[PDB]
Amino acid sequence: MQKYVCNVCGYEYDPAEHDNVPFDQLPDDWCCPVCGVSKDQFSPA
Ligand SMILES: [Fe+3]
Repeated sequence: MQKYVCNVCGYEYDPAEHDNVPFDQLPDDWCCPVCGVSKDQFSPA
């Protein structure tokens, strides 16, 4: 499943590590757990 990386801090969201919850299901108020930016500052990776 499509992984995304934080442009600012390099954190990588891998659905497989979160019970197969895809990036597109995360809430509008979700932010990077390392640096706090919103989903719009992530890139497919
Ligand atoms: Fe980040």
